[PDB]
Amino acid sequence: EWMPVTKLGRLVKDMKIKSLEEIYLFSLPIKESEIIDFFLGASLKDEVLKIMPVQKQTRAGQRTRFKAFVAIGDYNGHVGLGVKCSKEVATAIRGAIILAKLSIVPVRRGYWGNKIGKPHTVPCKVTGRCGSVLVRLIPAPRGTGIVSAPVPKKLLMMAGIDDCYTSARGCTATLGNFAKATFDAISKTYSYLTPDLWKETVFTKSPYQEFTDHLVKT
Amino acid sequence: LRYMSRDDFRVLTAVEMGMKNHEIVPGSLIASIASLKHGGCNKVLRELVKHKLIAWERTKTVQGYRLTNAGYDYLALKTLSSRQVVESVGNQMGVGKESDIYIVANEEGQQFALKLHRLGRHNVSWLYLSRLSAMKEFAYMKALYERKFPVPKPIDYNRHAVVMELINGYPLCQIHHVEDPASVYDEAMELIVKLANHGLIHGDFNEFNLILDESDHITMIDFPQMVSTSHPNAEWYFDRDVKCIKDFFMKRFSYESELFPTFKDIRREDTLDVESTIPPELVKQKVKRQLTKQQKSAVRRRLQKGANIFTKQRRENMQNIKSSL
RNA sequence: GAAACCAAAGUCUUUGGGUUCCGGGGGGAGUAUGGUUGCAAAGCUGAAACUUAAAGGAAUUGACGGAAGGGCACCACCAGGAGUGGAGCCUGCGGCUUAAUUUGACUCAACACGGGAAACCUCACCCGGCCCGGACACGGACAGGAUUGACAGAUUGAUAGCUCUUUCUCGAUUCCGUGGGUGGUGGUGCAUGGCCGUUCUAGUUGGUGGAGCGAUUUGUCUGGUUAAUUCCGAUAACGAACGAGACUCUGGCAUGCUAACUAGUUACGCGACCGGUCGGCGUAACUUCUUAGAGGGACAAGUGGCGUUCAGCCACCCGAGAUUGAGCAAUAACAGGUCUGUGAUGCCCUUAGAUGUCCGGGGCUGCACGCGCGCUACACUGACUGGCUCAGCGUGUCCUACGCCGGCAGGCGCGGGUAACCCGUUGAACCCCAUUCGUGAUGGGGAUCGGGGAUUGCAAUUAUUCCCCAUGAACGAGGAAUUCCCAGUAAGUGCGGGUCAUAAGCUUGCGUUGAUUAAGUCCCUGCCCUUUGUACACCGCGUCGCU
RNA sequence: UUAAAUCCUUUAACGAGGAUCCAUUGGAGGGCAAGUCUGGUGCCAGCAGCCGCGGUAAUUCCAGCUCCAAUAGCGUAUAUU
Repeated sequence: EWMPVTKLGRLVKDMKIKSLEEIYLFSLPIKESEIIDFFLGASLKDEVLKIMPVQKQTRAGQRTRFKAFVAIGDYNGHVGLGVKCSKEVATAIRGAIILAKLSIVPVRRGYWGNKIGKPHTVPCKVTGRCGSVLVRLIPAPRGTGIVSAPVPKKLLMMAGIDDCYTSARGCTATLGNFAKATFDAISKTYSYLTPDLWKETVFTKSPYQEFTDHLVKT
Repeated sequence: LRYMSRDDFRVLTAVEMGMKNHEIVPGSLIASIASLKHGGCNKVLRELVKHKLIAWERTKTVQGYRLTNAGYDYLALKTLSSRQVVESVGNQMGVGKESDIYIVANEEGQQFALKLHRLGRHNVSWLYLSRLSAMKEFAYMKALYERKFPVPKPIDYNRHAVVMELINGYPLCQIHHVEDPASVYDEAMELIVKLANHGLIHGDFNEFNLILDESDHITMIDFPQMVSTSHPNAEWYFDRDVKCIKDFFMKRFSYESELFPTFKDIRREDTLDVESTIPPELVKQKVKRQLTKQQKSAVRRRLQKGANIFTKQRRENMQNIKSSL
């Protein structure tokens, strides 16, 4: 059973917010895991990228705890990435998943050649810089597939990108930096301005400002 | 017993080199300072742990070996064997609290007495305090024998071992009767005046530190407690030792004293209280010393990678993580 | 930007303002060689062969400091007491013997631990002796009995129908040889199902938020305060869970209360004795004593001092108690695990029985010695002798009362108690009061021995234990070293439980007489915090000899 | 067919039941797909490009069994991209 805490959460619970896009439009923070699990639901699959065991330096000695890198992704839309460290491995995994659901971003999908059908590739060649790891995504023609290292291959697949030329620079061996770089690249797809979004942005009322009277009752 | 007589010398001495500077000595350091044989010293260490020669230590981060009580004892006997003093072992052993008495026999077959100091802070400090004890005891043993005193004859000292003349008898504490009590009493009273003449007070001159040889001759042992006559309470320690003997002969043998020696004579005797120009032969030796040091430094870094214990602990957890996933 | 940092080290995968020099894992090596400059010392230029998985840069926690501050502990010391260590004996561990002297642990957690006081059992150890030891397949015997059971007698260390005279019954409940793997009242190892112990005794650990690429950090802290991440309070933290704390019991206190025919008192009768003494006996007084319950009662309550004037700390009045002790409380680490749980579980073993059952006799005590816990002593503050008077914890269907016979252990007769009832007012010992001894190996001290007697028990010979005579040893307050000890405590002194047929110098409780010194410190011996620093560098093992 | 042949193609007959008309080479800790299986060995023999494995429970050696990759090919050394 879910009982929401945030104002956004309460709105979600009912039927006042229709899609996940209304949250992203106003760049509101998704603070509850259930909101994502409500809108996307069964569509979100997960891939555990890595389980690395680390020994924590304690005054009692050394105990083993596992760090889980999980990339959650609804295909043809949304990706997230989470990193959790815990005593048990299942715990670490679920924690990572929860954390990765809070981090779900939309990816803009573009066209390589002439814009026929559904979008398949990254809109323009974007980059993701994260601690000496430099990931570049490049628009690829339809049906090329993701030509990358295994990790950003996963991440791009779960983003719903069909095809993309990748190039990495720096210490790509450190997985955290690599995955985080690629996530950072993929987020940046919406942040990049094209001639497509030049029209003066007409302002809709914010979820708070629109359903203010319904939030009085709670 | 001692069967192995080659590599065991070099390995055990290498431990003693590290023992003087540090606590537990790692196996990485041992092979570098024992460069005569390389690689096969690790199986020698596994033969040393079979006996009470070395002890293993793997606490938390400190990995290596330390020398034991009995292991320190074997090293001295191995040195005394090369000096041709000890060959076979006699079995008459008086196990004490501060020292152990072992009968030793040479090449000739002549039986001598050996003292081994067993002081029992970490074991490293305990095996260093035994080193200073033997060197101090041998110093007094040489000083008294040269100056006419009835002491065991000093022969050789090695780390903690002291070889002395075999005077066989019984300690004064376990004596029922003496055939001539008066002559023995006057002999013992003379020896306190003798020491005071040389500027020495025994301090603990009791019936527990005197041995009779066939109820005729009084022998003195155990000398780490001796003090100078320059001490403010010089006459107090002098009179306490006199009264200890005065009462004992009256107690055990019922002999009352006619002579009462209380003379202060310092000092009529020796004060023992203190106790193109460079030739190619040289060029070769100097070049060799440089080339050995370059090789020894590289071997140290190769042995420092042995961590083997760190890799074993990390592998166990990884197998558990993959199986649970 | 790896980052510390940098308004340049920015305007770099959204990569091109001009332009010079220069680096390509670490070493070898900035070495050789050449050339050139240099009076020289040297400078500039400048390799390779070969060797090595690294050489390093930033940051981060703090295992260790031979760093510093605090704090604490008679498993530390100080001032002391009792000592042990010296003697005899007893016991434990080494060691030594022996057929065997069964045994893990070796500076706390090795050392009267296995409740282990071992004649038998216990017993695991030794010397002996009978007995039989699966299923399966093959080959033999049986109804012209396979085999079981069996009175008495003779056998060896034993009343061996598991041998012969007896063969008398019993009707398949089979047993006689050979083996080959597929042996199970098996052994151990792993997967998994439940449940323990070990170290300190004060912390341990999340969740969410924040900080960082990340390791990580913040929470978990300036300061005061506390045994303490305790508390006040400050605050990028806020909240938790777990344990300590809290909960419960217990003890101290009640001349208040509830009661007690298995508790006791008082008074009153009767009796005995010289107006009194009586654990002599008989019901009206109800709880003081005894018991066992409820309810109280202490909460830092009050006062004074100190304190950021708060958290708290110290002192003091009254009080039974101002700082009672235990359990709970149901932690952290364990790679110590524990147990008749399941896996057609993995292996190893099964006339090489994973200690085969029983029988008889031994051993565990053996003894030059070490290392140790104890008991008795070493006397005069005593020993002996007589008299006197007081417990508590507890136990008991062997604890025992009472009479008789016993010098003495003990017997014999008769009762009570399956227990606040009887042992049992538990009749204790020290101690006290008198008697004799008189500084000596003494009458102290009792070891060791010699004769008897009595129990216990199938059995006391290597003395079970107790009793009575006689002998009477070492020991004259114990060196170096070392243990326990702050008040009803140490020490003296007895008693009860515990294994138990008798067995107690052991362990564990209880009373009784009852102290000296201390109320301080970190000096030694350690332990615990806090603060701060941190991921074995260099300069001082060789000589000769033939192939 | 072809100079003549051979081969292929075309065709009579015979020619397939798993002990066959039987598929190999490497590997099975990580990189890197696939065993904490069983026996042997005991820092030995050996393996291992590198990291490392072996000093008595070896997931790494030699075997057995099982599995994986490539498949009539597959390893190894070297030059080079």
